[PDB]
Amino acid sequence: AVCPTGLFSNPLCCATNVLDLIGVDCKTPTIAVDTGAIFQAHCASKGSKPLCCVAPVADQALLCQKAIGT
Ligand SMILES: [Mn+2]
Repeated sequence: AVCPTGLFSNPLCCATNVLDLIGVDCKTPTIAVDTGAIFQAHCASKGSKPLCCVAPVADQALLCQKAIGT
């Protein structure tokens, strides 16, 4: 379990999670991301939070939800 299906379907590594609703400074993973633990570790290696966002590309600010169990 990486991201849910539907709206919040794209794993990104974002510098900040604002309001539990917005990812700021969002990077694409540079690896395939197979599990929650890999997602978490990969984003932490980039100083970032694993968020599940509405689009799959790098961006300034996106609507996102935290990855599960974070
Ligand atoms: Mn920025």
